[PDB]
Amino acid sequence: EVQLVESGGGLVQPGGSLRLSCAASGFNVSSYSIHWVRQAPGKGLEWVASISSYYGSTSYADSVKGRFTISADTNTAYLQMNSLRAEDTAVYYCARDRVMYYWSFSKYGYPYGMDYWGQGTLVTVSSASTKGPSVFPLAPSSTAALGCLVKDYFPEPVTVSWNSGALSGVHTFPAVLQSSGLYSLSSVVTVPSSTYICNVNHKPSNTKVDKKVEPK
Amino acid sequence: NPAIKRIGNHITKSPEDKREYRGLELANGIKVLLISDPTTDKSSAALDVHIGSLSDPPNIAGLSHFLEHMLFLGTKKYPKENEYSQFLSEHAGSSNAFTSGEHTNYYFDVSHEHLEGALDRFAQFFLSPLFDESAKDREVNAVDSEHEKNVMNDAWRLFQLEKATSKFGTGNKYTLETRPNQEGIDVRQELLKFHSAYYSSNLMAVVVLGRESLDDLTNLVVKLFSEVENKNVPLPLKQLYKIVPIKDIRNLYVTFPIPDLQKYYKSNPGHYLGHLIGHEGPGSLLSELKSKGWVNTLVGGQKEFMFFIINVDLTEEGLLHVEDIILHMFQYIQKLRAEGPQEWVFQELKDLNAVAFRFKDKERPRGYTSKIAGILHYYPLEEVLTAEYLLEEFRPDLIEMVLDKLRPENVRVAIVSKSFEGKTDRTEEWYGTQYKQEAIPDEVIKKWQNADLNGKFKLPTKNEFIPTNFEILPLEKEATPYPALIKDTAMSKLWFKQDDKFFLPKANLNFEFFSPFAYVDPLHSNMAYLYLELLKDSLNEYAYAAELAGLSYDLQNTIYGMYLSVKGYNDKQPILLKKIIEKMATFEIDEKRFEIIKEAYMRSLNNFRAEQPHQHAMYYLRLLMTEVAWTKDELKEALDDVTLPRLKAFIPQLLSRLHIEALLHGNITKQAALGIMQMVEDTLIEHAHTKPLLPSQLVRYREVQLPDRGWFVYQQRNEVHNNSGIEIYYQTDMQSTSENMFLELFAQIISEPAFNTLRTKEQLGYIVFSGPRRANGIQGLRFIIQSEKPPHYLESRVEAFLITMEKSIEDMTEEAFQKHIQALAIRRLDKPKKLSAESAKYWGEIISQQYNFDRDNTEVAYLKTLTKEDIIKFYKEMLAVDAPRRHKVSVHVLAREMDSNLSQAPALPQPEVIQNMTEFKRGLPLFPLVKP
Amino acid sequence: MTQSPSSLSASVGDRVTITCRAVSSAVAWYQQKPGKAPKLLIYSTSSLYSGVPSRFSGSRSTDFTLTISSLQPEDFATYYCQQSSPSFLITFGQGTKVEIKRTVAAPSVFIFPPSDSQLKSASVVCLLNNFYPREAKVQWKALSGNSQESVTEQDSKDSTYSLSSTLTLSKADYEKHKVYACEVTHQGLSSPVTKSFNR
Ligand SMILES: [Zn+2]
Repeated sequence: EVQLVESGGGLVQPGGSLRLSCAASGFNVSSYSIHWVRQAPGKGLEWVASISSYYGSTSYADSVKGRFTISADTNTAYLQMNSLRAEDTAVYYCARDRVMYYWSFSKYGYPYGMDYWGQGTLVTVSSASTKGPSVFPLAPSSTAALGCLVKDYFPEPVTVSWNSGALSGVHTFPAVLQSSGLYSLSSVVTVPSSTYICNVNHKPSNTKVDKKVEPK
Repeated sequence: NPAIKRIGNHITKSPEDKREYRGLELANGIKVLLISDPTTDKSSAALDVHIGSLSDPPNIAGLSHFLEHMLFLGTKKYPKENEYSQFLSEHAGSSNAFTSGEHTNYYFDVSHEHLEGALDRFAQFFLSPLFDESAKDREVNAVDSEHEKNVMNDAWRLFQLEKATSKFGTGNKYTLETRPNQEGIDVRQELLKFHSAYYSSNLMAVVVLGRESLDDLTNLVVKLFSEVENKNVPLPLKQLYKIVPIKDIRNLYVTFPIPDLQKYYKSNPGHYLGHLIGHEGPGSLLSELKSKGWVNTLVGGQKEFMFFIINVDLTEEGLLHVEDIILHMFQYIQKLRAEGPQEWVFQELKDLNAVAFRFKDKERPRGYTSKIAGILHYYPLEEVLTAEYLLEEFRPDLIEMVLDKLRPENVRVAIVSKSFEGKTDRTEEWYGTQYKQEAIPDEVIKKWQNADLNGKFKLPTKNEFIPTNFEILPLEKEATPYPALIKDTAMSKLWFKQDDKFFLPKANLNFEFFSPFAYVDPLHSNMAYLYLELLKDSLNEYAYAAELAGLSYDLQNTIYGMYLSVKGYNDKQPILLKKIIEKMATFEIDEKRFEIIKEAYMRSLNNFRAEQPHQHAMYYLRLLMTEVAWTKDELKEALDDVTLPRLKAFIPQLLSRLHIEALLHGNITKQAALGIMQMVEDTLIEHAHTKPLLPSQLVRYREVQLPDRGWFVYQQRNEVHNNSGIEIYYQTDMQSTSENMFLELFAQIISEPAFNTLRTKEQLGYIVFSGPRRANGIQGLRFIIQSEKPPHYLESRVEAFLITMEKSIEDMTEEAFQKHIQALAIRRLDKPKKLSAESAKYWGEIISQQYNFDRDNTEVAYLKTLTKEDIIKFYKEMLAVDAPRRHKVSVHVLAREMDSNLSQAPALPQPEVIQNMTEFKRGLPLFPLVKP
Repeated sequence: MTQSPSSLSASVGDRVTITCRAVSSAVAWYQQKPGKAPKLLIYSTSSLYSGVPSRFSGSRSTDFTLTISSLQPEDFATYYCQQSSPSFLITFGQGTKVEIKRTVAAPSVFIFPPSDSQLKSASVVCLLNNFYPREAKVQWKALSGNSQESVTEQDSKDSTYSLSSTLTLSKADYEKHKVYACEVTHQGLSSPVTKSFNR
């Protein structure tokens, strides 16, 4: 049963270093080609680098030339990241070529598929201190809408539920990167006009808040 | 079951193939294919070890070849030196082996009832060999003689020259005995070490074909091969060469190193590129080089790390234009790069292979098992049948990848021509080949790397000849078991048989065109030949598509006129035929082509001097025994009076009067046969004004009748080879049931004792042959030998053998005698296994005009009636040294250098020496022709 | 090089067609579900990968086109058209987001003023309850480069979207004004609703 495994991802202070490993199983990395494709957060699929270990060939994206290295040991491939910018923060996936012995050097490229992907590892690149989060509550307009706000917290992720998870109408939005380097997200819940307590839970840091919200 | 790693029962096969197949892998790692064929007359097995000569010890070149010889010479369980080969011989079998660079392959066949016995004996080779001490000192001589015969062959010298510039795989006396002795090396120990190290079960593949069920075969192979040991043995430029040949030949070899493509079997990029570069249709490389008057032939494709080659012969003009020839090759390749890989082409190739596989001819068992045994190391069990035919993935990247290696920068060029004689300064060590090596000037390279588009080069176009109607016409109500004469007129005799066996949608159409003017004198024979060569050269472009499409043809001059055979799928066969005959009858000769082909023919006439001694002996015996025969020398001399006018005048005259005898056989109806015949007749009438020949003008030649008690010798020297050859012919009498079975029984009985005594024991030479000779309705017993020993000695040894044989026939038991009878019977009753073999049989019955189609049954029935007494007195009458009717002729071909206990050789009389063949013939009677 | 369109919406059982325009005269297709790794759909621009639903066809008209005829309820994902070019290079498109189509809804707007303790260390925040499609436009009052905005995934039941807008500004600049308005444009809003708030 063929399959891939990524490993090495973590949190690295920018301009740092990391070495990912696409542990292969079910086939030999020698006669297949291993690709490295990273998706950004909420953006499209982006290709980084690839390697044909039979023709010993390699290929990098114009986004990263002298800051990445792809190599492989014959049964794993390794993507090596050097001096990683704050924007290299994303999820990296690694796949193999469906067809064996793809000829790297070419004049007309032939889009073969990639049948087996890894389920990626997420490398987070940001230089700030881990944080407990901060809760702020929002009042209503005097058919009602109320909620919380987690503005300064690092790193992902946080869970936020209404009265010890006792409450439909609960809309927790996706975190967005503060221009600072920290995450923010607001959770809202619509309720009838006839008290609410919400709890913010952050486990990278051991921290749990519980704050109520009240009209006016 | 512990013994089997896995069984893959389904094995993809052609739906025409009724044989059954079971693949398995044994515990010790051996891949096995089993083949059940309840129709088969012979069973067969083969074993291929994925080791060969590339793994020889650096201090003993040729070791693995030697080992291959040594495995056959005795085991613990069967210590008689030739128990194996005598068993095979006594049971209608035979066996051989070869050693290539990465493979060693051993195979045999045998009468279908003794598979298990053969196989048991065969199995012992891989369990315990004796490597007998006495066997070794002789067999190094066997190997030495093998190399000796090849020494003056041009191909072997080119082969080894390319490799040396690197081990010498064959070995000889030097490398296998002399040098190892000088250097303190024990060869037997080395053999033992090599056997123990590389002959590991994991590197083996076995295939077995037999009448037995798949279960029985399974048990045979499990039983005999499970016990082999498995010891995990890991699997192991810009130069120009100017070479002096032995024959007068002119060739250019261009080769490029490539990677091993074996693993790309699902695409076969090398075959795609071979197909394209090797094409002979309009627009092609060959077509341009030939138009330019530089080349007559071209081959391209992959050769066994690997190589891609393109080889051509050279006209006089071409030899001075090698560089430009190569420029054109690079232009054509550049054309292929520019257009990129072509899916449509791949689809055609895939379709043609698919069709070729569906209707593939049934193979001879020995070849099938040997071949599959070889390729099992490379393919999954389930795909071994189809892997070489069936393309599945289109892979333009691999095709392009290989195209990237065909670049002027890793090219090797070798030119072979007599013009370099004396102009050389190097000598290849092992064969003595004289050559010069030179760097190609970077400027020539540069020019080639810039090979431009010409436009004279186009990809081929759709092959319009691809058959698409495969219906098998139903068997006629009135069908007959032998061919019937269904039309008998002054102009033509048409024999026809609708296929009632093979059931492939194919046919064979054979025609002899008779005309006395084809062979009246040497000049006319030369002209007939040049005529047909010109015609084929001119048809070639059109005929090549047809040939790819499983439609081929053969056109050549014979002593009676001309011969045409068209074979293949019958969907399009009348179209090809009509083009051939129409062009035959309206041919217009291009002068340049005439000069070129004439020159080629001149050289081929000369090249006879470099044939083998035994080929010479057969040739001269042929000259001696036939009423009329022109020598190659006479033809050469007569060749100079052949001008364009004379040929142009000859052609209409040759066609002016003819008789046609035809055999049409395969998937065609009577109406369609009459149709084809009548098409030929009408086309010939229309375009060449042919009229019928007179019954009285149908001369057949007779054979010289040798006088009672005489012995004549004819002697000649071979100027090229340093071996001798002899042929001895004991002419008996005209063919008839009893004389034929006497001679045949005798040949059958003496057949294996002769090999084992004259070669294996006495080592008279590598080539030792015996058997019936049949010509011109007459027959007799012949011996052919090629040797280091002088002819008179060969004579005495053959005669002593003949006496040993008489004594042995007297002394043998009733049952052994019946075994020889039963064995001859099986050999004679063997059914042809594919269309063209049956066609060949019928054609043989037809050209001799004996028309004895049921001869095999009559003669076998009669055969079973014969006793020891009969054969003893036959022998005493016709063969013994003091026989009242001995008729002995001998041909002695002396080695270049040669001058002009053992059982007891009888005293022989003084032979009469033939000084001049014509006098000899004039002075003897002639036999009748055989009655129809 | 490019794909079309940004996204597509439709019912279950509908017919969806994605066009990816592109040397290399071929193209391959992958289906990515939000979160997980990509899945291979079609490799030769014509033929599909093994064990893939027969409802995925690759066509070409020039431009290349992936087609979903019998779109199921579990074929709602993002679609990528990839290329493989000389020089060993790989390249994908911006992604085609196939969304499930229910009728128009209306954004239940609400605004929220900055917490008291958040100006003791300010972030105003507008909210669009539920609406359909994902196309809306919220500008803040004079406008605007300091706005952040997160949207949701479609709801599991109504298939409606909830937008969120965050206007951040230093306390100083929060008191420097008095009228803060939220203006949302959308499909089922006759007049573009402007939810102002005061101090
Ligand atoms: Zn040999």
